[PDB]
Amino acid sequence: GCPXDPWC
Repeated sequence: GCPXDPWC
């Protein structure tokens, strides 16, 4: 889920 993850 995003945003939150390292890719967000």
